[PDB]
Formats: sequence, C-alpha cells, structure tokens
Amino acid sequence: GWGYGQDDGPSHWHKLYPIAQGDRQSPINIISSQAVYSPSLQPLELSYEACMSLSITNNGHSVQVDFNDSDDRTVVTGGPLEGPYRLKQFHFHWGKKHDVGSEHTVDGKSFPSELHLVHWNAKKYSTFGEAASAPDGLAVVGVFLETGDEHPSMNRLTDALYMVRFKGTKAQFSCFNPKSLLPASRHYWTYPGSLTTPPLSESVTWIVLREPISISERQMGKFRSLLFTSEDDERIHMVNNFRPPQPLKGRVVKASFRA
Ligand SMILES: NS(=O)(=O)c1ccc(C(=O)N2CCN(Cc3ccc(F)cc3)CC2)cc1
Ligand SMILES: [Zn+2]
Repeated sequence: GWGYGQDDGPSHWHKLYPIAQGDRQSPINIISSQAVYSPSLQPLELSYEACMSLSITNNGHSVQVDFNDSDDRTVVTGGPLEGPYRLKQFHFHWGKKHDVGSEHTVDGKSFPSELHLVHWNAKKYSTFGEAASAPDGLAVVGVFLETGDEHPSMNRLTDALYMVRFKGTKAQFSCFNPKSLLPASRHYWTYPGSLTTPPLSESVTWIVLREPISISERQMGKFRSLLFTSEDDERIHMVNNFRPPQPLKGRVVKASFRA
C-alpha cells in the first residue's frame, strides 16, 4: 500500500496514515548550531554481543538483519534513555547518488546512506509491536554512511546481498556483530520522533551519531543492486528508499557535544 515510488512515495503517505502530519515526525534536518548541548545526558553505551544476528532479508522496503531479542544481551543504554532497549533489527536507507540517501540531514547535508539500529523497551512492553506504539517504546540509533575507503566488516554484509536481491527473500546471517558498523565516537544528537515508515507512530527516541562510517563505492553499489521487486516481475532497483526531513514543530534537539 505504500512504497518509495512516484505514486506511493513519502509525499503521499499522509493519505493513508494521517499521523504523517503529526507533531513529532522523523526524520528531521539537524541544525547543529541550534542543537542544545546537554552535559546532563549519560554516556551512550552500545553493548552488543557478536552472535545474536539471525538472518538478512529483503522485505521490499530495505534490507534488514534481525536479532535474537530474548534477553538484554545486545542493548543500547545511557544517553537520553532511562533504561536499556534491546536490539531487534537494523536496516538501511540509501539513494542513487552520493548527494542523497540518508533520512536525517545535518545543516541541509545528506549522506549517501543511513543505518538504523532499532531497539525496543522490552522491560516495559511485551512485544516489539506493542512497544512500537508507545511514546517511550523504541530507541533507534542512526549512523550516517559516507563513501570512501572500503569497510572490512561491511563486506560480509554486502557479499550477502546477491542472495536477497529479490523482494521477499531471506538468508541465514549468523554471528555478525553490529558493533562493527559503529564509528569510533559515541557523540550524538537526540530528539523525540517517530518511525520513518508507516505506521509512522511517534514512539521513537532518536539517537543520531555525529560521526559517519565510510564504505567504498563498490560496497554502496551492492545496496543499489537490490530490487524493490520480486523475481518474476519487471525489475525496479531499490534506491531512494528514504523519507525526507519533516517539520521540527518546536522540538528540542539535544547534543552530547559542543559544535
Ligand atoms: N526507519 S525506522 O524508523 O528506523 C523503523 C524502525 C522499525 C520499523 C519496524 O520494525 N517495523 C515498523 C513497521 N511495521 C509494519 C507496519 C506497517 C504499517 C502498519 F500500519 C503497521 C505495521 C513492521 C515493524 C520500521 C522502521
Ligand atoms: Zn529506518
């Protein structure tokens, strides 16, 4: 019912999910000079185990790696979070050129891709779905990707894309440590927001890392080789699967650092 094409793209989502015009929608354009330095925030800690990954899937909207979230082994804690949130899955948003692809932008600048590590408040809610509807239910850590030098650990992931090039396909993806996709800095911007895809619920505490990671153009190209379409269909490459910046509506963006 929704996608990233000319007829079902982000500009039309509100026709189906009215909350798309809400007061805490994501993503947003981060004006670094207007972010509020908040030294009162606790250190952001991403405590990830190496073998919690389950599979890699092309769900028609992105490529997603799902995790075992039975306990609090792989969690994010600190920063603006009151407690630990368990990692459920990570996925990406990307474009067709280096000038576009990320959802969040910084001072008007977009990156070729953005990684989203999705976590939920399992201590408070029974299911991820239950959490995805509550204001304090989710915590998504966003990491910008820039193109430059090849990323060693990313190779395992980009090499796996061929087997999930078609929509609705999946493959086993064991022992991939999402910590390998994090930058050396834990500085970030945070603000109250929403899921960036339908149902667009305003249940996400966003934590956007300041430092991007880089992958090579070859690796980025592997993402663009994915398809929005199934095997027996006219091929349409999965690109520009991002939602543009939404109105801030008076929300305060906090920063764990001084610009
Ligand atoms: N990019 S993001 O904001 O980081 C993000 C994070 C989590 C999710 C996520 O797992 N699904 C949300 C969507 N739902 C499907 C859905 C769609 C429409 C509905 F009305 C209900 C449920 C599956 C779970 C999606 C996007
Ligand atoms: Zn996302």
